[PDB]
Order: sequence, then C-alpha cells, then structure tokens
Amino acid sequence: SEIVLTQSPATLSLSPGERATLSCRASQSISTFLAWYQHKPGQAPRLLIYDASTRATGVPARFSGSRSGTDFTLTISTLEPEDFAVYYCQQRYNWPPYTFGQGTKVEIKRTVAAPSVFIFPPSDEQLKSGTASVVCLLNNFYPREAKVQWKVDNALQSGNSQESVTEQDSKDSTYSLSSTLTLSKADYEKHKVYACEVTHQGLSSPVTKSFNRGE
Amino acid sequence: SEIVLTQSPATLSLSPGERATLSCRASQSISTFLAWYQHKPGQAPRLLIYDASTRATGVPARFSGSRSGTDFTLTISTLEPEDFAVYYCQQRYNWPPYTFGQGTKVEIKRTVAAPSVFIFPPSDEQLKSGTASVVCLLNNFYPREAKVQWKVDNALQSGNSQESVTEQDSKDSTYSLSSTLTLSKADYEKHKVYACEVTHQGLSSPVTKSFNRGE
Amino acid sequence: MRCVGVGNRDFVEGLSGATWVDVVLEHGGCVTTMAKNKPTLDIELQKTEATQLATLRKLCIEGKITNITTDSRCPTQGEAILPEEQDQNYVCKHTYVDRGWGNGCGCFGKGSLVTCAKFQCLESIEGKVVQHENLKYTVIITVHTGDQHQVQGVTAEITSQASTAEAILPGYGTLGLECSPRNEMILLTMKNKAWMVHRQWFFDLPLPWTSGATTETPTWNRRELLVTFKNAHAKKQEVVVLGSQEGAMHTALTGATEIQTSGGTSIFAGHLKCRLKMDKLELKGMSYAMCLNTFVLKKEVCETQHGTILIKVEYKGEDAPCKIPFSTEDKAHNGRLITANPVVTKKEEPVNIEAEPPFGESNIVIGIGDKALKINWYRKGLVP
Amino acid sequence: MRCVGVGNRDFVEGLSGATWVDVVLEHGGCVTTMAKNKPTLDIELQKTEATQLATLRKLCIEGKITNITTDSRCPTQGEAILPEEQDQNYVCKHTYVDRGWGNGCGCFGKGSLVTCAKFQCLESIEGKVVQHENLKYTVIITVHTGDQHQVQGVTAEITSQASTAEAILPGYGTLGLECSPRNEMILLTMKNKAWMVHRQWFFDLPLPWTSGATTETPTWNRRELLVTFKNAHAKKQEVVVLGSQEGAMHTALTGATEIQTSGGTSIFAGHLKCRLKMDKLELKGMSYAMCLNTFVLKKEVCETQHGTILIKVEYKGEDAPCKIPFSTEDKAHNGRLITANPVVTKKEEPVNIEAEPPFGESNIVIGIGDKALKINWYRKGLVP
Amino acid sequence: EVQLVESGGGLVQPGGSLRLSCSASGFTFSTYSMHWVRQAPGKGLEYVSAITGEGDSAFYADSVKGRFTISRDNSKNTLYFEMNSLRPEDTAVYYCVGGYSNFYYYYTMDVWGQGTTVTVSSASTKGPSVFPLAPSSKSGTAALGCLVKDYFPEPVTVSWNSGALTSGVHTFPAVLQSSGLYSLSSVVTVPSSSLGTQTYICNVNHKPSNTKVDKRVEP
Amino acid sequence: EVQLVESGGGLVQPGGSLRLSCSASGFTFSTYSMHWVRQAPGKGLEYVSAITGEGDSAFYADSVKGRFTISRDNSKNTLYFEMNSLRPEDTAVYYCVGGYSNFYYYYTMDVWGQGTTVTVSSASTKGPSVFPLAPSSKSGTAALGCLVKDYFPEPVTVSWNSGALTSGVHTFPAVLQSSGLYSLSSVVTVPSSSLGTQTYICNVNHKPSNTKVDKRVEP
Ligand SMILES: *[C@@H]1O[C@H](CO[C@@H]2O[C@@H](C)[C@@H](O)[C@@H](O)[C@@H]2O)[C@@H](O[C@@H]2O[C@H](CO)[C@@H](O[C@@H]3O[C@H](CO[C@H]4O[C@H](CO)[C@@H](O)[C@H](O)[C@@H]4O)[C@@H](O)[C@H](O)[C@@H]3O)[C@H](O)[C@H]2NC(C)=O)[C@H](O)[C@H]1NC(C)=O
Ligand SMILES: *[C@@H]1O[C@H](CO[C@@H]2O[C@@H](C)[C@@H](O)[C@@H](O)[C@@H]2O)[C@@H](O[C@@H]2O[C@H](CO)[C@@H](O[C@@H]3O[C@H](CO[C@H]4O[C@H](CO)[C@@H](O)[C@H](O)[C@@H]4O)[C@@H](O)[C@H](O)[C@@H]3O)[C@H](O)[C@H]2NC(C)=O)[C@H](O)[C@H]1NC(C)=O
Repeated sequence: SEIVLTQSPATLSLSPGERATLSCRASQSISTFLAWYQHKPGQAPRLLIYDASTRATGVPARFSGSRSGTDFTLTISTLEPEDFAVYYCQQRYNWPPYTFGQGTKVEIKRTVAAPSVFIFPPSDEQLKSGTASVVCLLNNFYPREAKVQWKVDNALQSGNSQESVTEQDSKDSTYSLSSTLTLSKADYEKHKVYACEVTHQGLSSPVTKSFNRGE
Repeated sequence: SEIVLTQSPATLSLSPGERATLSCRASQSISTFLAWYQHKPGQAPRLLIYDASTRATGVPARFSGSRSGTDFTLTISTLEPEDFAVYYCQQRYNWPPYTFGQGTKVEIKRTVAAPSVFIFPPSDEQLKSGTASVVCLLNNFYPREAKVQWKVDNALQSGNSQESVTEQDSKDSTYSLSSTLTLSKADYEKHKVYACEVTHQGLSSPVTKSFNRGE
Repeated sequence: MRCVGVGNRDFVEGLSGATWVDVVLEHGGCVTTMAKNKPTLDIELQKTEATQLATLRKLCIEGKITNITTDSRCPTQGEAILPEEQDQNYVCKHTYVDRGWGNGCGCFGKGSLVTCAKFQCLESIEGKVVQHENLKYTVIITVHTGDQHQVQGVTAEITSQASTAEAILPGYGTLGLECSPRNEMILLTMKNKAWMVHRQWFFDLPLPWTSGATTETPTWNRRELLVTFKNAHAKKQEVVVLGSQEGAMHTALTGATEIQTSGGTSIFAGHLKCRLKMDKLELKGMSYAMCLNTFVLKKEVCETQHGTILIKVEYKGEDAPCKIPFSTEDKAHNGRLITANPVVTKKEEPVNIEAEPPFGESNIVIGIGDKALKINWYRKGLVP
Repeated sequence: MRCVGVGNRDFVEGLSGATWVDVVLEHGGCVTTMAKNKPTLDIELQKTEATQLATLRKLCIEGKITNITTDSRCPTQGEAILPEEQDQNYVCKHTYVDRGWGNGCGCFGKGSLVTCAKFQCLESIEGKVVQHENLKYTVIITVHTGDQHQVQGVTAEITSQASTAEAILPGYGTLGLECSPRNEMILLTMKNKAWMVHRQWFFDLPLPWTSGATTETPTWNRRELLVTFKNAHAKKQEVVVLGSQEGAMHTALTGATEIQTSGGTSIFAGHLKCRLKMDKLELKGMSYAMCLNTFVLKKEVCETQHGTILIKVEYKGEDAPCKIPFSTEDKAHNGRLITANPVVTKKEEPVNIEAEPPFGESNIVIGIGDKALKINWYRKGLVP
Repeated sequence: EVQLVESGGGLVQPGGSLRLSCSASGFTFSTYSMHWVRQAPGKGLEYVSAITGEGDSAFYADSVKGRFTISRDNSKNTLYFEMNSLRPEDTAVYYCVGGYSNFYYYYTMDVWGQGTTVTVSSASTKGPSVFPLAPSSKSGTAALGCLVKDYFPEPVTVSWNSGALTSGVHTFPAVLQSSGLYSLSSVVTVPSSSLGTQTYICNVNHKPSNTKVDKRVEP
Repeated sequence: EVQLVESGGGLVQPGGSLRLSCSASGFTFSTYSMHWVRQAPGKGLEYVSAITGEGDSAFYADSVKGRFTISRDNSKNTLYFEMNSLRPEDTAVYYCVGGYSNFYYYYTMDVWGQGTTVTVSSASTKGPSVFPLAPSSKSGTAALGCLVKDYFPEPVTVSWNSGALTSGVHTFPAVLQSSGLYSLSSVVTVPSSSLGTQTYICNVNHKPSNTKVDKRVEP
C-alpha cells in the first residue's frame, strides 16, 4: 500500500506577478511530512519547503506552505521570472519509499496566438534511401494544447507519427511543435495527397496544409 | 448621395509592439483623398496622414497609408503605448461635407480576466426619498464584451437599467462596468429577490449576485 | 394619422422650398415627410421580398455510411491499403491492431489496419446569398391627414431594375417615387425555415460541405466530421455516423434572426434609400374659408414621443367645410403644423391636429375670435 | 495461454520467495503473475458493474410553456405586474410597448409590459454519481498453461463489502483473492444511454436544473434558458420554448466515453487493486520424469511484444507424460519459464512454452541429449 | 506655431442661441479655409460647416442648415459660429478646423482648436444626492463607496478619503438619465480584513451648484 | 558548502552493469542518510533506494530490488550504486540525495548531486542522416532548414549558418524512434523576400560518432 501523492493542476498558467497555488493530495494522512521541490531543467531539484510549512534555508518568503487534512498547498505570493519551472511534492511520512508527486508545471500565461503551419515533403535523398518522412510544423502558438491530424488521401493516419514540442520561448512565451510521419517509401508512393490539419484555439476553424506527391 | 466611409474593425485589440492595420472603405471612389486622424480623449483629433499615403509633418514613420480601390488601410508598424486611441478616416474627395468615418478603437490586448461581481441594494435614504437604485458592479475584467442581466423575482428586467464602463486601466489594461437599475419605491417593494447575472468570457458559466429585500 | 405615438418615427422636411425629399425607409419605423404647400405623408417599407437566391455552399447535417470495408496486414508486412482510400466520398482511418497466431499471423506484434466507409448525405442545409438584383420592395404611403380615427393608404413596388413608381393618392394627386435599391451575411436555410447569419460564422460551421452546384452526386469536404472511428482495445475498429445535427444547429441559431420563407420567396426587414417628388401633390381644401365659430377639445392634448403635440378638437359651427385657424404665441407666432392645412369637414366628426410647438412655454390658439380655444403648453427638451 | 501477443500485458512476480502477489487489474489489459514453485496465472478484470446510483442533479433538455399571461400598464402609471412573477416554475420578462390612444391609453409614450409563462419539463437527463459501495467487480483467472491452442478459466466476484473470494482452479488448487475496491466524474444518463463526463463540465451545462429528489413537481433553476422572449417592433412580446436539446447534447457528447446501461445496471472499465494468495496452488505434473526423446518445433519461435519468446514444440517419444528439459546458454544457464513446469501430456498434441531469454545472444536447448533441440536467439532492447 | 483657440461654450436652453468664437495665430488667416466639426457624447466626429478663406461662400451640412451660420472676421483673425434654435441634439464638443486652401474649401494639412463644449437642456442646475455603496461579508476583498445621483450639469469630482485612498477606485462615467439629470457611481474594492478599521468617506464636488458632500460608508 | 558531486554515467547494453559514484564534501558524511532518486525521460522523479548513515541497512524500491545495490564508503566519503541487469526501462538521470538523520532514513533538509545520465540500449553508435527542410512559396515568411535522423546516442548540436542565424530557429527535442535511434528537426522561419539571396546552411554535430555535417537547403 504505497502512499501516492496526486498533484494538481497538471499545468498552471499564470502571468508574472500573479499569485500561484499548487495542490498535492495524499493517498492517506501523512500528517505534515510533506515537502515541496522546485525543478528547473538542467539543474537538480531544489527543496523549497518541508514539514508542510517550514521554508528551507535561503528560499524567498514568497514560497508558502499550507496543509489541511490530506490536501497540501504550495503558494507563491508573486511569481518572479525565475519561478516558472516544475514543482514536485514528496512525502516523508513514515518509512521509504519517500514517494514523489507527478509534478505541476507552472508556465507563463499569454494572449492566444495561432500557430503558423507548414508542411515538408520527404526529401529525394531520404526517398532514395528507402523511407519517407513528412514533417508538419506548428510555429509560435499559445496555448500549448494543439491537435495535429495527419491525412493521407481519404484516410486519417494513426500510430505512424511522432511529435516534439519546444519549451516556452524566452521572448514571446510561445510554443512550437514538429510532427513527423514516417512511412516506408513503398507505402509512401501508393498514396497521393499528404496533409496535416491543425486544430488550435487561435484558429476559428482548423487549417490544413497539404501537397500532392512528386510535384 | 453623401459619401460614407465605413471603418473596420470596430475595436482592434493588440498587444504593444504588434503590427496594426485599420480599414476604411469608401461608399464610392474618392481616388486618394482620404486622411487618417488619431483621437486621444481630452485632446483634439490629430491628422496623421493625408492624400491616402502622405504623412503629415512630424508624425512617426510607424504610421503608414495604403489605398486599393475604395479600400484604404492605415498601418502602424509597431504599436507604442502612445498609439492606443481611436482612429478616424475623413474623405476630402470633391466638396464638403468632408465626412468622417465612425472610428476604430485600438486597445491593449490582455489575458482573459473574469470580473469581480458585486450587488448593492437601494439605500435607506434614497428609499425614503421615493426611488430605489440597485447597482451591479463588474470589477477589472477583460475583454470588455460582458452581459449584465437584471432579474427580479421570476422576471427578466428590461429597459430600466443603465450601464457605464471605465476606460482601460493604465496598470492592468482592464475594464470595469456599473449597471444601475432604478425603480419607483412603489414598484420596488412589490418584489422580493433582486439579482444581476453576469456572463463573461472569464466565467465558465454565468455568476449571479442577489439579495432579498429588507434583510 | 398612422405614425403618431410610434417610437420609430423620423421627421424629414423639404429644405429651401423644395418639391422633393430624401427618405431612408428602414423597416419597422416610418418617415413623416413635409414640404411647403404640400400634404404631409407617412411613408414606410411594408416588407422586403427575395426570390431565386444563389446557393453559395451546402452543408450536411445528417449523413449515412454504407459499403464499409476493412483491410489489415501483419506485423512484418507493412501498412494495409484499400482502393476505397482514393475513391471519393469515402472516409477512412488507419490503426494498428494486435496480431498473432490466433487471428492468423505468422509471428506477433501490432499490424496495420484500415477501415473505409462510403459517406453520403441524407439531409443538408444551404447558405444562400442575397442578390440585390432580385429584391422587391413594397412601400405604403398614407397621407398624414386629420381624417377621423382616435390614432387607407396606397402602396407601390420597387424592383431593382424597375426602380421608379407612381403612387396615386386619391384627392391629393400623384406622388412620384424614385428609390435606389441599396450585407456580408447569408440566408441559412434549413428544412423550410431560414435565418440570417454572419458569413464567416457560417463558413466556420463544423459540418461537411459541398458547393452550390446542382449535381446530385457531390463530393463532401470534411466528411470526417460526421464519422467517428473507435479502436478501444486494439482488437477491432468500428465506424459509425453521427446522426443529425439539426438540434445542434437550432441551438446554435437561437440568437440568429429568423426569416420567413414560404415557396422560395423570403421576407426581409430591409433598408431602402429613396426619395419622393410631390410636383403633382397639392393639398385638399385650399378653396375653403376660415372657420368663424369656436373650437373645444374632445380630449386632453397629448405630447408624442418626439415632442410634437396631438390635439383632438370638435367644431360646433355651421360653416360647413372650413380651414381651421391655428397659431402659437410666446406675442403672435404662426404655428408649425405637421397635419398640413387642417380643415373641418363636418361639424359632428372631430379632427386631429399634430403640431410642433416651440421649446419652452407657448400658447396654441385655435379658431378665431377672443373666446377661441387657447391651450397653454410647455415643451421640454432634456435628452437627445 | 490467454495473454501472449496482447499489447496491454503486465508481468508481476512474487519477490523474495513469496506466496502472495499484488496486481492492479485495469480493464482492457491482463496481468501475468508468477511465484516460485507455483503455476503462472493470467488475471484480468472482466467487467465492472454498478447499480442503484444516486442522482446528484437533473437537467431538463425538453421543456414546455403553458398558462401564458400578460399584463401591461400605461406610460403614466408605472410598471406592470403579475402575481405569476412570484409563482414558481414561472419565467417572465418585462419590456416596454408603445402605448397611445389606439390601444387604449390616455396619453402617449412607452408603457410597461410583462409576459409570464408557466415552465414545465417534458424530458430530462440525470447526472448520477458512482458509489464505491455498489460496485461489483468480476475477475477471470485462467492458468498460464501450455495446454493446446495456437494462442476455460474460472471467475470470481468482488463486492465492496464482501471483498474476498476463492477461485477453484481444477487440477491446481484454490487461489485466494483479496482485492480492495479502490473519480471526480459523473454518469450522464440520457434516454436509455449513458456517458462518463467531467463533472464541472456537467455542472456548467447551460440547461435548467433541479436536484435529485424524487418529487414529481420540482422547481427548475435557470428555466430561462429554454424560453426566448421577442419584442421586435415594440408592438407585442412573444414567448416560445426552445425545443429539445437532445441533439445538442449528443453532439457535445461525441468525445465522452459511452457507457452501457441496461436495466439500472451499468458497466464500467474499472481499475481494481487486488492481490492473490496461492498457498493452496501447487503445480501439475511434478510427479513426472524428465523427457528422454527429442523435440522439434512445429512453428518458428516468435518474440512477443514484451520480449518473451513463444515456442511450439512436438515431442515424438513415448514416455507418456514427461517434464520438458529446458535451459538457456550464454555456457549453461537455467531458463526463466513463464509457462511454469512445461510437461508433455501426449505425444500427438504439441505444447506451447513461453520463456524470457536473456538480453543479447542466447541459446535455448529443449530436451536432453546432444541431438536435442537448440534454438539460437538474440533478444534486443531498444525502447522502454 | 500655427494654432487656433476657441471660446464661447456653455449651457443653452432649447430653442436658445449661442455664438462660438475661434481665434487664430501663427498663419496668414485669410489664406486658410475654416470648418466646424462637432462630436456628440458617445458618438463620432460630424463635419457640419465650412467657409472659404475670404468668407465669400459657406457650406452647411443638412443637420445645421438654417440654424447655424458660420462667419469670419479676417481683420480680427477669428472664426465665428452663430448657433440659433438649439435642440438637445446639438449638445456636443465643437472643434474649429483650419487649413490652407487654393480652392474654395479643399485643404490637405490642418490644425484643430482645443474644442469647446455646449450643452442644450431644459434641466436646471441641481446639486447631487449622495447615497452609500454599502458593503457586506466575503471575509477576501469587498467593494463599497458612493453613488452621485440627479445632478446637472456636468461635472462632479469624487475623491476617496480626501485623496488618501486612490488605488482600487473606479469613478464611472456619468450616465444621463431620462430626467435630463446625471448619475454616476464611484466604487473601490478593499480587503474585508479592514472593513471595521478604516472609515471610508467620499468627497462629492458639484461646483456648478457649489455643493460639496462628504458621505461616510459602512455596513 | 554542503555538496555532492556524481560520476559514472554512460551507455550500457541491456542486461549489462554499471556502478555510479557520488562523492560528498562539506559535512560529516557519516551522519547523513543517502538516497537515490531517478528520473526517466519525459517522466517524474522516482525515489528508488536509501541507506542509513552507517550503511548498516538499505531500502530498495520494488522497481530496482535485487538488481541495484546501494553502498557507502564512509572513510572515503562516497556513496555507490551498483546497478546490475539493466533493462531499457532504467534509462534515466540519477540523483543522489543526502540529508542529516537521527532515525534510519528519515531526513528533513537535503542536498542533491548534479545528476548523472545512464542510457541502456542495444543500439550501436551511429551518425545521423541529414535531409533538407525545403521551403516553397508564400511571398511573407516561409520555413526551412534541416532534419537529423537515425542517430545514436544523444546528443547532436545543430547550428544555423555557423551561428550567424539564431533568431527564429527552433531545434526540436529529439524523439527516440522504435528503431532505438534518435530523430530531431531544426527549423527556422525567414522572409521569402530573401529566399534566393541568403544561402541557408545547417551544421549538424554528432560528436559521439564525430560526424559533422553541413547541409545547404534551397527550394
Ligand atoms: C453499396 O451498398 C448497396 C446496398 O445498399 C445497402 O442496403 C442495405 C440492406 C445495407 O446493406 C446498407 O449497407 C445499404 O443501404 C449496394 O447494392 C445496391 O443496392 C441494391 C442492392 O442492395 C441494388 O438495387 C438492385 O437493383 C435491381 C435493378 O437491376 C440492375 O440494374 C442495373 C443495370 O446495370 C444495375 O447496375 C443495378 O445495380 C441492378 O443490379 C433491382 O432488382 C433491385 O432494386 C435491386 O435491389 C443496387 O443496384 C445496388 N447498386 C449497385 C449494384 O451498384 C451497392 O452496390 C454498394 N455500392 C458499391 C458496391 O459500389
Ligand atoms: C394551465 O393550463 C391547463 C390547460 O392545459 C392546456 O391544454 C391545452 C389545450 C393548451 O391550452 C395548453 O396551454 C395546456 O396544455 C389548465 O387546465 C387544466 O387541464 C384540463 C383542462 O384544460 C383539466 O382537466 C379536467 O379535469 C376534469 C376532472 O374534474 C375536476 O377534478 C378536480 C376536482 O377538484 C379539479 O381540480 C380538476 O381541475 C377538474 O376540474 C376532467 O373532466 C377533464 O380531464 C378536464 O379536462 C385540468 O384539471 C386543468 N387543471 C386545473 C383546472 O387546475 C390549468 O388549470 C392551467 N393552470 C392553472 C390555471 O393554474
């Protein structure tokens, strides 16, 4: 019967200077033995607070700890640019394992920005080699929730794609995504129209980018 | 047969530094004799450009004039804080009247912010005087599109309200609205529940604020 | 006497001793028109009629999938394929399905599968656009008389090509009408009813769409939207069609303006620019003499919503038809009568008189003599 | 042999010479469970069943307005009023309507009007919440045998109160099951069908709502949403009810998980934490001797999706039942058999053997001797 | 520099008359064509009148024809607008717009006056009634303050705690009621932690009536 | 100050073995309880092992029991993690976490090592194939660049025009394909006004293979 901490929300989108509150809910009572860590990529996680409300030495007084029942809340009074990162709870109730939550991402909130959509057909060189990769690009969009759907001629493609998203851009707080769909050139050349159709909040209705093979 | 200029969009909501384009469409061809004015409240309108693409002396090179057919466009390269104001087109085609467009408001775009809603019952003093004014307040919301609906007990009130909106706040680029519903105290005291229900983009479903008379 | 006490009322008056006057009839309200030594006329746009509208796009709201076929291959042999994947009006999706010895394959793993269904539209809606070339306005002209009712009008038609008309006004002459049949919005027609909607709102409707051409076998763009594929546990893939979107559309059309359609003809609240020449309109009862007896009011004089006052008077003299003496005072001033040239036709029937008094305190005296009717009045103006 | 070649497959193994093993059955997939000197068992959650669900809120989707009454007053005499304005299940709006001499009033202007209609729900939907106290899980346990099929299992029930069960496995003993019946989501039930939906999404549905109580005369909150008032030209005010929202809901439920309901019972893909005690499970065929003849494979050995290899062999000796010699090599190493204790029951019927080989190159030898079966194999691992 | 400055605004009764003047500096006045542009409350610019550099020909929009007359004293370097028979619809801010012209009224670059306001109304000057925006319980933040009603003419100035409380106040634009009188509201949100601590007082200032009213607000 | 620094990461074949070390400074090492926390790609922190200040008792999570063993040289002030029988699932960044303790493993304030990466895979080191992101016509802005495919192990570095072109590029996170090889894409948007003017060249750098590839991209 492991103790499991459930963090929420998964993503917390706030403008700088706003008050942030992140929740961690314990599978069972752990009484106060809960700690909040901040994780910025490239660095090790950094203990912000422990015993549910005590700050670790040297952390700013923005970071605040509260507990009621099994529900613990980390509160950031005013978000600084530095504070946009991922946050993990860890319980230390009785004995190991001192399990971690699954993390809450705190991101910069922005005005909705529709993506720029591009499609790239498989190159002649790679086609010579034996495989074909079509690449759909979504450029500089916020929020991150975005749906890329590959369409072959009359068919909706599934299980043959892979996505990759950049982290929020330092200058315009936006995201970009790249979906590549790879086929054996054998299967690639039995079909004519390749399209990616993008659904995003910034688009009044989805936008499709297509090409016909060989042209 | 007056020449009528139709400006669009009515409101243009952009973040600072974005490119702004405002359209003015002429009832009939006026060939190039179109001028763009900027109006900031408290001041007189200020001619930015004339003869459809010529800048008036001393205006920055951000302001740009274009014409195709009957459709004229004023373009601001990068919006400065100063450039958030109302813009009017004026034609000078042949002879007076040198009619004006109805204006396009260029405002600061912001993250959606749901309003704080308050209701205020008629005061005892004003009730003594003979009339009753209920006051619903919406505080610090963006965008400005917001619906206030007065409800008396089972009835939706109409034609007995008046709204007033502040201009965009200098610090958080937000709006606030005040709706007052006035009745003769005679009619006021034949009804029990007074509510205002607010619909806004920031609210997942409308929020109502009510009171019962006398309590 | 057809537009007193209506909120939607416009006053347009012939400048500079004009014989002609410009009105913009916007359905709903009416326009009271005056020119000097002419009858005042109430003009309104009875209806706007449209026929033979061009369909700009057809959207499906109820579809049907038939002719469903499957093809799957096996974890070693690449991606499955169906010729229907390029046959049109066919909607399809690939998945992977778990394959092994039990369903027939040599080794184990996830194998390609594609399901393909033939899409067809069972019932559709149209977005038709309004040609200015088939509008047909009808205008009702009634003369702003004092004829009795407490408070029949002739009508004239305006096609876009036949843009001029003549209204015979019995007893007053012939009014000439020359109106100019002067919208980024579409008539959404669904199932013998219709609405008027913004057109990018229409173009963004999440529904399958073909173009306006009359071919009974069209290709439906974005068929996918009425077809759902479900491969939950990687054992099978099912396709089903969504069932009609009529209810969803209706809910999405509550705010839209509903439009009457009965037999290809559809009725609009239109706005018609127009103007009237009254060169052969000249008043009734200029032959008559002034009125020598006294006048007394049947009702209380009443202010209308636009500042004019309405007065019902009975004449109890015997000059049989007579012009009604009328003036205002500060201090004599000659009155502004919207009911042009009031005349008592018969001593029993009272008459209505609409008059615009000056701002402030004014005294309206009717009849001649010193026991003639005098009405103290105070006109306020507080709001535009 | 029921979970080879399924993607959704979990391997849980009894640590430290354990007699008991913890599994979390998540419907869909299955759990292959091993403990030392015990039969390997495939366990899966056949279904989850719920009955007697508490309705948390009722939402109307088709309403009806009756008993409609109007009251209007006149421009001088203030605001109109109807007693129905405080009678419940009544929805109303005030407007102003143009008043004057023709409709009955002393003077002119805009006069108060209020229309009031009696609202009633014709057909509603329910948001019922799932009590952990009336769930009923059923688990199917089949023994991971080598019994023949190319590749019947006993089942046991778990109520929330009666949380323990015993599965008799004929020929292998009795497995004991003690599972713990371990969701901010609502069962939206509409018209003999049902969906599982996020609950603030349900609470924000723009529909009139009463509470779960069984009174046949409830008060509908936000009735207004199914009633539209139209006072276009200030001559009248009309009320009409919106007509059913069934279509709109269906369209809004395409993404929702559909749930089977037939007779108050509803079926879920549930997740049940559980664990199995095999204290009276001991293997079949430990009496038997080793197998002296040779083995040859009926098919090609096949890698499963989780790295184990599946081997079909025929034995053409005469020791009638015999334990199947089995080991792997780098260089001797003793093999990891998921099909615990393989034994040839009959010389005709082949047997299936699932085995986990080491990473890299390995040599699986079956039978005893030097012409015994040897299978070169190379296990790769490239992705988690 | 080139500049015009106007005067002559104010309150007029309906049917009354007023004359607006607009004096010119920094350019040869005779060579500029003059125009009158007005803006009614909550509305766009309306181009209504024009006059040539020599004042030998005028143009009037249909809205003001026969009531307003535009004139020009070139020797005294000023422009005039004699408005007669004012109706409530004429309430507006009036700008005079000047521009060099070789043709009658046509001009390219221009210069605008400051703009003067005229208000036509039967309403008589009246101080405002001040009523309280009484707060209630949320114990975070709650709203409260003053309501300034039935006053004429504009404007009023509303301050909060004699200026000590500025952050969080919204003074709303006056709305003009059917009575011809104005009504506005001034609100502020403050934390319920300090509802019974700090007395909140508003200062209403209708100087046309010289009524100054302090109203204290509390639950 | 109090600090731990780790070493010993790298590439392991499946079923292979590796030992990680984590050396301590700035505190009496004997009085700190030590723990091993790992983080798999695109996943959360996993708390897997722990050992007391005296190394007299260890705890292993179920995921690593019987394969990983945690040890401690107090005299040499270091912590050890001997990982045996590595499966692909063990690919992760491993942190060692130290904290003063009076009870066996319980600690309050802690200190983390830098974190070392270990990657278990049958994949053999392979340079990347580089293919072009060919642009087409929009004449505003269009996108173009390079695609870096079928390489192992991480990482590659992609530069644009040898660093002269930095604004507008997005190098995407590598995705690891079913083959066990990596694949990523590096894109930039630039104006179609200058598609035929400036040659766009990408520099792909997979140093584990020491393959450096410049690819020029054009329509
Ligand atoms: C798509 O599916 C239809 C079947 O329609 C289904 O019906 C129900 C029961 C469900 O299964 C749903 O999936 C569908 O709604 C295929 O068959 C067509 O429909 C019927 C048979 O089902 C055919 O109608 C036939 O017509 C006879 C007339 O004689 C012949 O005349 C011409 C001469 O060339 C010939 O072309 C024609 O096809 C006829 O064969 C008459 O006796 C009777 O009405 C009989 O039912 C219909 O003709 C079929 N269409 C064909 C054969 O093209 C469709 O074929 C299928 N589409 C394909 C395969 O492309
Ligand atoms: C709301 O409107 C209903 C009418 O229903 C409408 O019907 C159609 C035609 C449209 O007009 C729609 O607006 C509505 O759907 C009023 O009347 C009720 O319904 C019917 C009459 O229309 C009545 O049924 C009657 O019942 C008889 C039984 O005898 C009596 O028994 C008890 C004894 O006290 C008595 O209370 C009862 O009312 C009966 O009078 C029988 O002969 C026959 O069925 C007959 O139709 C029904 O009883 C009416 N309800 C009443 C009178 O309460 C509603 O009255 C109205 N609601 C109000 C006024 O509050």
